[PDB]
Amino acid sequence: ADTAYMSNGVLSDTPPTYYAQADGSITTTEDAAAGKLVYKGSDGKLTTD
Amino acid sequence: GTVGVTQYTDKSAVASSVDILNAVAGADGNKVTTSADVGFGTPAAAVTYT
Amino acid sequence: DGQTITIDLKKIDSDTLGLNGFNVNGKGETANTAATLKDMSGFTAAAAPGGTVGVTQYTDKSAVASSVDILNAVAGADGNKVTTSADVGFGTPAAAVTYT
Repeated sequence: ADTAYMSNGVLSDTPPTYYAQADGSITTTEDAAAGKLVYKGSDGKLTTD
Repeated sequence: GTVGVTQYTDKSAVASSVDILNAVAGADGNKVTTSADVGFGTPAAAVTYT
Repeated sequence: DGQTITIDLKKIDSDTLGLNGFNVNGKGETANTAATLKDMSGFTAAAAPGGTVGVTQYTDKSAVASSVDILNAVAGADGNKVTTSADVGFGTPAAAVTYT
């Protein structure tokens, strides 16, 4: 059914969803007030630390 | 509804059968419904074993 | 551990020192820079009339022309039409409006 997706370390029904902001930043949610702006480095996979 | 944001998705993360089995075995107390099992259930007379 | 001395190093080159090509003589044609999206801080518009969510329309307002600018624009072309009232000399009483 294509309803099972690999998360970072768990199985979730949804694929990883990413949003691209107007200012070029990347965040998980539409509102920039939340989101904990996504980061990357030294391991790939765009982990949020 | 904010057009100033654009959604990107990372596909090709399709779950494999081994990954699903590992996930269901990871938690304790889950439910698995399968038919046409080796040994028991080989004739597949019944489907709902759980 | 932790008892160290720090040496500060700065990138020293033509760009950092400034002037990006001194160019004393001039008369030398130079290429432009890229779009530089970060600078476009004008009025944001979420219209996107084409429906593409991957595009965001940015408009740069405060480009309103002055009255003398409008007069220069209308005078530059030959054969325009200007309707006005309250003129100096003729039309000062402004009994009629449409002179053109």
